[PDB]
Amino acid sequence: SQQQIAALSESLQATQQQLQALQQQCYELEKTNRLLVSEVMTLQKMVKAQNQASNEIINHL
Amino acid sequence: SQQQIAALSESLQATQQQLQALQQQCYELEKTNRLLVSEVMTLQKMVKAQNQASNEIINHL
Amino acid sequence: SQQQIAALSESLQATQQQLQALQQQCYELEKTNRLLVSEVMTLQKMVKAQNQASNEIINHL
Amino acid sequence: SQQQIAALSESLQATQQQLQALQQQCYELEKTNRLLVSEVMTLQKMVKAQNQASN
Repeated sequence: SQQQIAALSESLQATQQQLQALQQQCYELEKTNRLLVSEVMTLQKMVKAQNQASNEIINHL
Repeated sequence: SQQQIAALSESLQATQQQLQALQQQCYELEKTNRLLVSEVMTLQKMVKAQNQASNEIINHL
Repeated sequence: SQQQIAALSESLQATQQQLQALQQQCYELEKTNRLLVSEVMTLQKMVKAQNQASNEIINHL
Repeated sequence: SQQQIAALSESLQATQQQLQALQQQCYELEKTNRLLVSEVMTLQKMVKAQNQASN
């Protein structure tokens, strides 16, 4: 019993360590996804601006 | 004995909590991806429109 | 205290289930990433096509 | 029970395996996000160039 339960605690420690590794990964995933949001929103602005530039061309044909 | 096994459990509470935290993080990433999809589809639509306006210039003029 | 250990088993089952829920979330992120990869590549095509349309205008000026 | 505790161990190993699988998934998701960030930045460069052609 005591020995089996010590090994269960060794095994739960390694699980907690695996979860720490996963949280780390998830932070990095979030970082990049946040960045992507910010870049896509920048693109949106630039494409919008291009709409207006296009229309102006049309209207001065 | 009972103390060792209570700790096996009180550690498991903290693990479960961490997992809940990770599920929340991942939900927010799921949301953000859905939003990105929408943005990108609309950019397509705007660029398409700009291409049409361009072509009209090319064709008639 | 077979009792304590039954509750630990109840508890590790729920954790495993939390992990399954998180894997489900990650599948959903994969799906939408795949959509994004595709759609962003389509947007790149369209924006290129715009660039060609632009140039043609320039040449006819 | 020795048996109950062997099944706990069977279960903790599978959890550790699940966590490894999830780490792999999240790696691949991050790779794809990096690719997307690159491609969106290339799209920005192209749209800027379009602005200059517009001008």
